[PDB]
Amino acid sequence: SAAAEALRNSINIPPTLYKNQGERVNILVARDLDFSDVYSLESIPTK
Amino acid sequence: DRGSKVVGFYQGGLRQGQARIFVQWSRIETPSGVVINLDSPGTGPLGEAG
Amino acid sequence: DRGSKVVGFYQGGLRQGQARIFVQWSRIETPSGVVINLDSPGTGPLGEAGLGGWIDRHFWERFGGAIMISLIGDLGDWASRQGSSAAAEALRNSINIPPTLYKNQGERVNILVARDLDFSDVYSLESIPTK
Amino acid sequence: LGGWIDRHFWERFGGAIMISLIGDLGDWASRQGS
Amino acid sequence: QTREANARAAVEAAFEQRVGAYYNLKYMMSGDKDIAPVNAWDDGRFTYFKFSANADLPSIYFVDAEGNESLVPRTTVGSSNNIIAVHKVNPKWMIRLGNRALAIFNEAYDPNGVPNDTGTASPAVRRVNKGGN
Amino acid sequence: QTREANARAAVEAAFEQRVGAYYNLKYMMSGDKDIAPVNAWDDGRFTYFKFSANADLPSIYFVDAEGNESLVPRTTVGSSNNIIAVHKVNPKWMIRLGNRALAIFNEAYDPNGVPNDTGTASPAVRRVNKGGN
Amino acid sequence: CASAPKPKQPSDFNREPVNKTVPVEIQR
Amino acid sequence: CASAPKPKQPSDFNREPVNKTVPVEIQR
Amino acid sequence: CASAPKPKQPSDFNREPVNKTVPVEIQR
Repeated sequence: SAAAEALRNSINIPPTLYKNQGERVNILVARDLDFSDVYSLESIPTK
Repeated sequence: DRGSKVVGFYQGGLRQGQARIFVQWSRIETPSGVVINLDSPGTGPLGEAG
Repeated sequence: DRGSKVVGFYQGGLRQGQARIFVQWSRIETPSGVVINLDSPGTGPLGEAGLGGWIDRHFWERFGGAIMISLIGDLGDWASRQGSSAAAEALRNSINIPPTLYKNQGERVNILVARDLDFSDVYSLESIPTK
Repeated sequence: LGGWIDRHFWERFGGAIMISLIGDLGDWASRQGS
Repeated sequence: QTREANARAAVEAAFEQRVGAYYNLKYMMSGDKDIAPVNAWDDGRFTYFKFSANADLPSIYFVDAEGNESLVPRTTVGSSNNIIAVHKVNPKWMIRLGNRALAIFNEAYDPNGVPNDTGTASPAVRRVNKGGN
Repeated sequence: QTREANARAAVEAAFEQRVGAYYNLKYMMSGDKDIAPVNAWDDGRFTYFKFSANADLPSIYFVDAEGNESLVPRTTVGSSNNIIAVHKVNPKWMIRLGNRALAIFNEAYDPNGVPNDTGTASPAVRRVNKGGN
Repeated sequence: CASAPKPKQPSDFNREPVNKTVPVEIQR
Repeated sequence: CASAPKPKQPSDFNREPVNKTVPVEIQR
Repeated sequence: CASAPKPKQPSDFNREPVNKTVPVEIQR
């Protein structure tokens, strides 16, 4: 059958996702992030 | 900081029945020059995977 | 302590007939900085294995191609007869779509501890002097 | 241990039942052309 | 080493000392009285259910504001293991053994409770951060 | 080794100072009041929800102008870990625990707030770039 | 069309005090 | 035809102050 | 038939100055 042939040859077309710009997302931190080499803390003298 | 730029990537496309793509964020860059390699999953606003 | 952040993960997705996903909780961090690797099964509020929520079985994605193919074929036959298989291929190709589980934020879950957790190196007890 | 058993009757048979019924209904409509 | 053994002795003494606790006894039950405790009370931190010697020890569940039951951690105390301490104070509980069920009600529920500033089950003992780091 | 210990001591002193701060207390709630905090405030930098000793600590979510909830980072503070401090000042908040929900409203929202010129949670501690480079 | 049953719910009619005498662990 | 349910939306009728008292953390 | 939706277009009714006050970074 021609119709069954066309379906068999074009039925598996994976979908496409569209996400607009400017939308809010998260990042779930997967590992411990160590910031000990690039910052240090100091007290600000009063006045 | 705020305004730090995160860079990530996706690949592989979707399958039938899937409505979310897996995004891996790779590196963030603080506005003062601090780069850290966070290879973390990118989720939705409420933690949905992908 | 209360408010300790437990972090876990799932993978593999559901199969047909399943309504719960296996979640493994991997590590817990106490508000005071104590960190212990508990590799435990995640359960529901009464200890039933897996996290379960609302299931999307994708009925239309699985069956609508076959249904529409049959309806188009039948309507075409009606029109052609009024002058005076593709459906099986669509079903074969789109029938095996695994379900998707949705679980809302803020729901209660349990962690059933699978191994003995030892806290002898991070805590000690001292008596509080009276008065 | 034993308890209550969900045999998943609909998840197992509803696809076949529904496909058969829709095929039969389409056939009936196509017969009703005249 | 000497101060450690002294600390342990003092800690045991303070755990046993048991001063300054208030007790709620306004607990009521309805259901299958065959699986019922002989006594229920709480000290503000834990809830205790005493069962007699000839009674099977049941399973006890946390009932929330909407009716849903959930697990609560459990300790079995008393000289003859006749007391079940659940680690929570709650207005409603559910006792289940087989196909029998019993509802326990806290008729004097205190939403505030008493804060746990020490890290232990007693105000006279403190949990301190040994691990340093 | 010595000047670093001095700097550490000064930094802890400055964090524990917590001076010259202004507190907003105009918070309202509406919903499932059984999971409500006993107190909620903010100091222009973080928002604090204080819960009683017997209350389960719920999940707290960030609500935007359209009503969509989103995760907000959290830290649990207080002597008895009774205070949930979220790292944002917002007009509306969402509290969830199981199938209960409570909405917290900030009735004195300041769209400006206090700028974070120092890189820490305190105006008396400066975050400096050790890494140089 | 069929879902798993629920456990027995206790009747809410015969509500009575648990404590008919004060426990002795309270030292009374 | 069906989508995943939202979580419970709280009712906006019983709106009341959170703070019946002043926290001691404010030093008040 | 169906195409990807566009992001929300802002209204053009409530047009007003951004700068109610001169920024301080202008040193003014």
